[PDB]
Amino acid sequence: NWEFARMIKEFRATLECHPLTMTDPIEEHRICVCVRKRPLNKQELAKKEIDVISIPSKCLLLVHEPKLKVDLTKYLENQAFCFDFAFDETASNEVVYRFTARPLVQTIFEGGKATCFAYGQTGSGKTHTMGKGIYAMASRDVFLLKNQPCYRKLGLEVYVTFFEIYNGKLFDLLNKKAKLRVLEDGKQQVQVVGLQEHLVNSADDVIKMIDMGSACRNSSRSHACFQIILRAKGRMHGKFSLVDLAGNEGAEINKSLLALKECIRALGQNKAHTPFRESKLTQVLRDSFIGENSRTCMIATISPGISSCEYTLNTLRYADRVKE
Ligand SMILES: Nc1ncnc2c1ncn2[C@@H]1O[C@H](COP(=O)(O)OP(=O)(O)O)[C@@H](O)[C@H]1O
Ligand SMILES: [Mg+2]
Repeated sequence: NWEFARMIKEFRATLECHPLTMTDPIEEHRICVCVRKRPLNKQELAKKEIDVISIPSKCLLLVHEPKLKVDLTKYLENQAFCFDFAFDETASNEVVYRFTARPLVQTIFEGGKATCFAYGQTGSGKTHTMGKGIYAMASRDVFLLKNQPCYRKLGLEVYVTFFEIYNGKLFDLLNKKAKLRVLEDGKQQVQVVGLQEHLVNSADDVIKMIDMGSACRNSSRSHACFQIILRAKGRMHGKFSLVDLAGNEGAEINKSLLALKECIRALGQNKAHTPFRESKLTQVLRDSFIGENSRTCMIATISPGISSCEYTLNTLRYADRVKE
């Protein structure tokens, strides 16, 4: 694809770039939508994959889409997408976390609900981002916040869960992949019956849990959900749910992802009710899509190679419609 690479180089040599750094200020969003470009791996560089993604600013991602005219003239359809944050291949997990999940950790101490989702094709970087990862960094900061004088008063304990969702069925990853069941009552309250919450006193305990759990969980065909639950005297104070979604590149997965978008869209419009029932994922998280102090972030992970271009565009089109 020598000519497409040449055109991409000419575009990049003229593009003056000012991407995100950590001295950009943390932003407080109800709905935060971001994109994360991973680097080409050694195998992609070996197969001579072209990088078709540029990030000229904090908010802007460009796709250099290779196109053919009817007369077989090669050109680039350079497509732009605008997000709350765009993270390039130099952004570490710590930098991503700062602008996404980290500002939502306080939310659960104010008695709110927080969610964080990684979304994109298999091989994009969802598990790398969540599972070092955002689960561990959130857990760390939860234990720093609850040792502070303000919140050390409240008598808070920290509990955790870790489950996967495959083909509309929930499996407990901390209790031997037991097939739990999700039930809803007349007041639209949802409970995952048989899901045990595990008490934890340190972030090191949680990392042992995530490692225990990850060993259990193709994991590209399932959702994995790790929850941090704050309880005040056994009474729930706050909850953070963090989800490594199934790869979006079949019919169960697609309806699940579509369901999630609609629930996030409803949260965005501060609606009293959302269409939570349309997948198991959204049913289990129903509580996180409603309320005054409910907040969410989604990280759309992308593979930058020319051969993934159509999957990249699908991911970006979806992420584009998550926040209005
Ligand atoms: N930002 C990144 N920097 C370096 N390597 C990455 C990055 N994102 C993903 N990878 C690596 O690429 C491979 C695929 O990532 P993974 O997290 O398993 O993808 P997914 O969960 O979306 O299928 C892994 O070996 C992973 O560690
Ligand atoms: Mg994965």
